[PDB]
Amino acid sequence: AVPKRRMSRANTRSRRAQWKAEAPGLVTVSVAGQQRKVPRRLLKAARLGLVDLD
Amino acid sequence: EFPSATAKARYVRVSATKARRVIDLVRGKSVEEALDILRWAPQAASEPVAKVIASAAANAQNNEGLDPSTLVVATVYADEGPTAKRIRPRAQGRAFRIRKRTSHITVIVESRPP
Amino acid sequence: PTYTPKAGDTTRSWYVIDASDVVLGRLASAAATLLRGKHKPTFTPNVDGGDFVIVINADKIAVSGDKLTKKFAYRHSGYPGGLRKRTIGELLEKHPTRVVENAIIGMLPHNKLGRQIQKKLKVYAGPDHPHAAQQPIPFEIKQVAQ
Amino acid sequence: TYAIVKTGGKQYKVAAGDVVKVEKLDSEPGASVSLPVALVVDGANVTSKADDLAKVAVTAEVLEHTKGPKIRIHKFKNKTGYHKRQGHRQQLTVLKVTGI
Amino acid sequence: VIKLHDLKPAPGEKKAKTRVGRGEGSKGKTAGRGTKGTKARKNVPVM
Amino acid sequence: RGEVSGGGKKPYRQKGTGRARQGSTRAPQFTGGGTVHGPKPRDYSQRTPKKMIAAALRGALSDRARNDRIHAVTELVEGQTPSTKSAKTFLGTLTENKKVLVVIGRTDEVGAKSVRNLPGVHVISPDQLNTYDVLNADDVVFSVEALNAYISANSK
Amino acid sequence: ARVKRALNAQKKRRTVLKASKGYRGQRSRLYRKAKEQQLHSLTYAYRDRRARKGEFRKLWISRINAAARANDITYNRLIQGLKAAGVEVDRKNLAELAVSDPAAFTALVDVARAALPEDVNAPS
RNA sequence: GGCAGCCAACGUGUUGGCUGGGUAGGGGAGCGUCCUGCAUCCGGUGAAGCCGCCGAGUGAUCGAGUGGUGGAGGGUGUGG
RNA sequence: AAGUCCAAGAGUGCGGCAGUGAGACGGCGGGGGAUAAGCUCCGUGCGUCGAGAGGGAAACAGCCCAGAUCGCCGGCUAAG
RNA sequence: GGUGAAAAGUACCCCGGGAGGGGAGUGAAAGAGUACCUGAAACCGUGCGCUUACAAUCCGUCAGAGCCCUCGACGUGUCGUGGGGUGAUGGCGUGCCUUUUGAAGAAUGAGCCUGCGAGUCAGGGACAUGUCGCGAGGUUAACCCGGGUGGGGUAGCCGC
Repeated sequence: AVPKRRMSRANTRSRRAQWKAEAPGLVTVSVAGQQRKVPRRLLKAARLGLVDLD
Repeated sequence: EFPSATAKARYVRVSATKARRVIDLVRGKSVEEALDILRWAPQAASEPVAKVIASAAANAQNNEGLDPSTLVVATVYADEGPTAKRIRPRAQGRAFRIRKRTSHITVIVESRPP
Repeated sequence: PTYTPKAGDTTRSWYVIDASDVVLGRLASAAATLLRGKHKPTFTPNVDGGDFVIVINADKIAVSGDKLTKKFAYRHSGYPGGLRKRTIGELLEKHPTRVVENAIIGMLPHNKLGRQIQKKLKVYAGPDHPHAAQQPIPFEIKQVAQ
Repeated sequence: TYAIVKTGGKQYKVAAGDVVKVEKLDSEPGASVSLPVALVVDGANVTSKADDLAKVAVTAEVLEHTKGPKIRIHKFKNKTGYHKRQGHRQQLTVLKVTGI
Repeated sequence: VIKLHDLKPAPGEKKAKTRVGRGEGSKGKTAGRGTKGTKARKNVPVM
Repeated sequence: RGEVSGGGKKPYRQKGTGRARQGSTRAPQFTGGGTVHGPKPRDYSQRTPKKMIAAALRGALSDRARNDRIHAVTELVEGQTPSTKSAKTFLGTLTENKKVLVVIGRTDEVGAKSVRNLPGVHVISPDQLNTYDVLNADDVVFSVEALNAYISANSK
Repeated sequence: ARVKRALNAQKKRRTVLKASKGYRGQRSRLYRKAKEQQLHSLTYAYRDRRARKGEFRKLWISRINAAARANDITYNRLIQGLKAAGVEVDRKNLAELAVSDPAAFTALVDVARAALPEDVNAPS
């Protein structure tokens, strides 16, 4: 089918607001004497040196 | 007024909306937290946003002589810049329009005392 | 300029109406009048300046004719064939306060202010109510003669 | 004390010192106008008989003649092309009541 | 004296052109032609 | 639309495309199309009656005379070499108004050249005398020959 | 003499947009859609300005009826009695008394009741 | 209370009194835009345009009121 | 004969410049129809809508009341 | 098509791989940065104020509670002839256009904005409505002369 009316600004924006990113949950990891923030998912990899922290 | 530093990444090859998707994540946060969130954000638009935020922080540090630890992402927004028009051919020889949109990502980091 | 209720000049009063051997429609009309606040010289139709109306002995309301068995209260659930009808007598037996409630609600305006006004109605199917702390005024339905 | 005073085809509840906008009165700013009273209320004494009211008169100083809000009329009827644009500003007179 | 800016047409000499089809406050839309027909789009011959 | 280049072919089918019907890419509504009722070269001149023209000129000159704005001069400069300095001094002697219509004979080339470059001065011959110039000029400075020629032409 | 019509067009466009400032959606942004609502807005303004007199008279009458029945008299008989007594106070000020001066309203009610006939329903 | 034809007046005829829903359509009178004759004003001490504030007119609309942006023209009158 | 008396915005004639020549329903008198149609066709110094807002008919062009020059924190009523 | 008067077209430093920016400088002005005069609307953000998650809304209009600023009696927050917003709530409220007997109409057209887009011009044309000249007259056409819009030009035309 095809949109019959132009969607109003209010509806367009109400439903567009749902397209949002979720900020990652960052935990502290100590590497090379420095305290970096990495996802708890990558916590182990960062400890083992498998995360490129630049 | 808090001492502020500006940084504008103009004509970024990302949609204004897709830049805003991560600017929303890192608006209001400190500079360090913003850069961490943009480091670990899976959205590709986080890289131009991170670069412009870091440029604002560097301007605050060097041109303004502000303490980087006290910086905070005060006002950040992505406006839509120029849009190039491309043609994609479709069935029955019909040409649909494709919009290669750009974005101007403006950042203003203030030095606030926690 | 005409008087307009400002901020908290809307004073509320509690009335208790004995529904014993009273006509459902008359009781509902008086209760709707009180809940609207039409009895006050400060009435403004857009203000909920009415009064709290407790109705006691709702089960002992009176209905004339055959309304107790021939009149029905209908409710459609939104599903096909989902129209449930309950006579006034059955409704008064099962949910006695609901007959008086429905009468008063129907006599009240159907809008946001009407539903706000509804909250000041307290129907009870017995001689007593829990709002003695409010010191309700016994309200007898009396007609002003001409 | 106050009075329901008749002026400009309309009645106004005014006490001494009240400022009221009424219809245009043929009087200069600063002049005094005597207006008939539809009612007088002195605390609890309500003068309402016409015989007693004919004696009473609300005196009011004319502060100035003003114009009311700009009313904009656009008489429109659809599917006829009929539009009539019009403006209006009522000429009002402001009275400060001095006594009753 | 009489200069050029003192020259004016005779009273009632000049009359504004009837600029038709300019909004409904004047002879608008159909421009005095009425609704559909031959005369709505052309002139009927005199003969 | 017929004079604008191209546009002969119908832009597309009459039906099916889902677009408005067009018979020419140079139709007036089109960008780059022809102008519907636009200007065309035209002669604006009017065949004003001779009596009307002459009466208007005579009325303008009569107004100048009544207001004492008409002057007569033997010449504008003494000598055969034109001199705008001398012409300007003499015109200032005659009048102080900004615009003066100088009505001199054709053979008075010395005077014409002498006076022509003065800002508000307008130079014509008695045979070309006309109400527009007479009214445009605050004063009218006739040469004696020009005034006599005008009077003879309009009296004989 | 080609004439560009922007100067003339934008005038009415700005007028309508400024008038429709505050409207929800396209009605405050687009001149054409604002113009449609502005037609409706001003028709409604005219109609409601005519009907405001009736609406305020209704409000005054409701308040006067409330005060009258609080004084033990109906609004209709109160008006009848006031007319019989010759009291020419309009319903606006009757409602003003009802709200701000209940004692004065009661005095007027007493006047109206006294002026009423001995039997309001009598064939007279 | 405010606005739009006819009547009386004694005198310069502008005062008072009798008057108006509108489609097709007819008549009258105007608003705004541009270009121009002439006149006269404003303008790098800031024109136009644009965005406002404050207001204004019975309407189209107004802004020799005013702030911001702006950078070179423009307004007014009477005619075409 | 008068009445309408600051005239009806009357009738007539001559030139205006027209559009209109698809009407609708309601009441009365009829034709066709089955004395059906929100049917169709006529007549009606009949109405209304067309082209008519306002109030009542719950909503509801044509029914009823009533013809909107504009305002009013006024009053009396019409049909209801 | 338009930077600027002039490239004086931003040295140098900083963030960035660049792009793009921030200082610095040029410039009267970068609210002129080779994406460049002014920079409208549509359209897209960000910040602030009010409002909004029990509500049935042609989206407005009339009332209208509650939430900030302009002058003062008074001396300090409650008023006002005063002056903008935001809109809880109540009443009323069936888009515009075209075309129709009749459309909010589930009939047509329009997604939006800006710009453009439709009774115009020629001709001694024809028919009707203010002005020059008459006094029975008005006019000239082609053409001639004038460096013009002026002067001549009686053929003809219309009245008679």
